Amino acid sequence: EEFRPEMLQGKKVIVTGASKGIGREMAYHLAKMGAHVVVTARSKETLQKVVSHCLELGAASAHYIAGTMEDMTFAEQFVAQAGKLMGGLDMLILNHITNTSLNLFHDDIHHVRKSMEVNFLSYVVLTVAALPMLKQSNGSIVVVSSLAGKVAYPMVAAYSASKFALDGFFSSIRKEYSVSRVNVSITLCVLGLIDTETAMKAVSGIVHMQAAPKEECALEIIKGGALRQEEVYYDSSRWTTLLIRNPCRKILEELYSTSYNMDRF
Amino acid sequence: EFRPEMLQGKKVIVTGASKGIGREMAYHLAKMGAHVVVTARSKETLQKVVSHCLELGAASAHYIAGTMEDMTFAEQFVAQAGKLMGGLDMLILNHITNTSLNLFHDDIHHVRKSMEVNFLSYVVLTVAALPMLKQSNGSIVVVSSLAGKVAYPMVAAYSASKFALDGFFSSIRKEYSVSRVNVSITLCVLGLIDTETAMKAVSGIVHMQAAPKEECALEIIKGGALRQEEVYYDSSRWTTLLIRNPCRKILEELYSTSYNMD
Ligand SMILES: NC(=O)c1ccc[n+]([C@@H]2O[C@H](COP(=O)([O-])OP(=O)(O)OC[C@H]3O[C@@H](n4cnc5c(N)ncnc54)[C@H](OP(=O)(O)O)[C@@H]3O)[C@@H](O)[C@H]2O)c1
Ligand SMILES: NC(=O)c1ccc[n+]([C@@H]2O[C@H](COP(=O)([O-])OP(=O)(O)OC[C@H]3O[C@@H](n4cnc5c(N)ncnc54)[C@H](OP(=O)(O)O)[C@@H]3O)[C@@H](O)[C@H]2O)c1
Ligand SMILES: CC(C)(O)c1cccn2c(C3(c4ccc(Cl)cc4)CC3)nnc12
Ligand SMILES: CC(C)(O)c1cccn2c(C3(c4ccc(Cl)cc4)CC3)nnc12
Repeated sequence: EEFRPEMLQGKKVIVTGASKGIGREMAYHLAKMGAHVVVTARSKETLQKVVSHCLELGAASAHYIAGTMEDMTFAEQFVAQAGKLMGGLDMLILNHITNTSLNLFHDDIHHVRKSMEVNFLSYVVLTVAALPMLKQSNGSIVVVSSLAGKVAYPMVAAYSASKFALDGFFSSIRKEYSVSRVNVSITLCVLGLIDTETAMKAVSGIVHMQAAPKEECALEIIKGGALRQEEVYYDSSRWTTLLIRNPCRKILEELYSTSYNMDRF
Repeated sequence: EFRPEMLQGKKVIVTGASKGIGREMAYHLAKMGAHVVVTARSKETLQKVVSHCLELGAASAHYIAGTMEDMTFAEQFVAQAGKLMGGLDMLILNHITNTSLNLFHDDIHHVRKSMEVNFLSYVVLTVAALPMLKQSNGSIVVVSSLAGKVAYPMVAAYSASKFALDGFFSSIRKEYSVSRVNVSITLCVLGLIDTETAMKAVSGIVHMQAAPKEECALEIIKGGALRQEEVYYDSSRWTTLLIRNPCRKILEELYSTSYNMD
């Protein structure tokens, strides 16, 4: 139950949206731990800089494959390519998101659809492609979410929708993996305000709250994934840690788990 | 306290109203003397509902058949329904893409179609209905599931869109509160209902007590009319007890102080 950096030594890990912010910080922590890494985002130049520094930090191997997660064909092929480079896969870290600003919802259906496609559907496409390799290694799926993916906030309607969707989908397949004895863990990471450049610019003059450090955030995600934890909670406030968990949800899920006859599947 | 006279002369849209809970809602609204415009894909099933809704005492009853896979249809339907009624007081979003209980393997088409029909069309229908609802200080009623609050196996794609329904509509409710838009949003969290499609879907997979569709449809309407944020409807006493998240509302209240909305 206690974490050690040696747990990630020689592990074959994918980090999406790893050119900046939390994703890059995760690549850096994995490198130091002596893991095999394959990073992705759209910018080739930004990913080149992460691979170079990953090798310097002591990564067992570091590679990149640039491309958009709007392209479900790219998302699918990226996983077959990344597992080929590493000789398999132990951990899939799903972190990328479509660029989003704090705004009231009026009529931007294109932004609602794009948020669902990039923040949620590509995650499903990446999971389908990664599952054969993860089944073989008894691996981990790590889903980076937000507090806006557990509670309601204004100015993020489309973003909150795609984040809530991740919880619904991945919590459902976790229950399916439990009964169909698929030894692949699913870690949902619920994150508060992080001091990344994009987030700090987004909240500027609108939201006034304490920002947690991105370096530590990235580590707590890796920690939970390695410990095969169902959910990881990371925020500045003490109060969030105290009230974010839903004890009644897990109790309800436990009572229903007895009633679902699936010995036909 | 709910009084059926609250729905008398009200201009109401019911999606997925050819059968199940949707049809039961149309029937309750008819008895209450409301103006109704029902939708689904089957013209014949809709015709039978419109006929019986006029018989029950609806102020008016109309139907517009079409698929909610088509965002152009979803947008135009609202405009057409509003023209038929001379406005809109209540938008009941109830339709879902046909879904069976199955383990997820690779059906991305079903994940995408569930998001499009079960969630995106609801957003498209809301955007089209908001000018009319702003004018009438109306209501949006979002029919969801326990599967939109807690996790269940065999319904991954369906759960995703119901969870998304919560995230989206709970977010715009907070936005409407600050931007003083007097349009209520009712999220209806339902258990197993004795509808034909649901009873066939759970057959031999999961047996538990099924709640009556007639009463279910009424509890949704009551919720919407009382402008309640959330409606909970299930058979089990243990579900009503554990389904609510008191800590979520507390957390939302504490964060509301950290932002400026002017
Ligand atoms: N920072 C916070 O305050 C905060 C709060 C709660 C939750 N989180 C969650 O944490 C995760 C990381 O956020 P972050 O703050 O680290 O973000 P960030 O610094 O803005 O980085 C976004 C990453 O995604 C990439 N990306 C953007 N558009 C993409 C697309 N179309 N396809 C593929 N990749 C794309 C970016 O690079 P390219 O543009 O080069 O592709 C970059 O690697 C997200 O899932 C976010 O929701 C963050
Ligand atoms: N019954 C339950 O056990 C249960 C449990 C939890 C939540 N709920 C929620 O309750 C609501 C109603 O469920 P129900 O059991 O009453 O369902 P139902 O009897 O299966 O009815 C579904 C309705 O939607 C229509 N529909 C289907 N596909 C459509 C499409 N592509 N475009 C437009 N309309 C479409 C159907 O008619 P056509 O085929 O003629 O188009 C029908 O009128 C749903 O939101 C469901 O999630 C039900
Ligand atoms: C990653 C992203 C989208 O750039 C981002 C930026 C800034 C804050 N973010 C948040 C929280 C939040 C805080 C306040 C409000 Cl009103 C809405 C949401 C939960 C902290 N989740 N994601 C983000
Ligand atoms: C509307 C639909 C899709 O036909 C439907 C049918 C039957 C039950 N439904 C449920 C619940 C449930 C119960 C058990 C499991 Cl394993 C999954 C989900 C919450 C009751 N939500 N929607 C439905």
